[PDB]
Amino acid sequence: RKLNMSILINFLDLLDILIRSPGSIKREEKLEDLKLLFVHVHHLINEYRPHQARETLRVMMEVQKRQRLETAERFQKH
Amino acid sequence: RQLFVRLLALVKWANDAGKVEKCAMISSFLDQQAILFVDTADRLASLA
Repeated sequence: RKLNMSILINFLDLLDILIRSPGSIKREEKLEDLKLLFVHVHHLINEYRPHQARETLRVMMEVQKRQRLETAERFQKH
Repeated sequence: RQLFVRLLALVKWANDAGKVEKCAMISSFLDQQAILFVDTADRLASLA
């Protein structure tokens, strides 16, 4: 998140520079380097990290069954 | 007489044609650099 904020700030600074000094022709080349960062962005913010935590939740899944077993304990109370 | 006056006016206008073309080329180069920078920034933003 800090890197994304820094990238947004750097994009604003580059836009201000292009508005103030438009003679830069290599800036677009940096976008190609962003492709490398895009690799990391392939796991950036949306829908891939929580699955890892789901691993731990897997154990909790059986705990959910234990919760059902808790209800089954009522049968013993019967 | 009108044709000769028109030719004289054209010669007087073309007397500074070198400086006119130089300034026009400088302005065109500056505008092209600005447009290229703006287009590169817009393309990078649209890609991201």
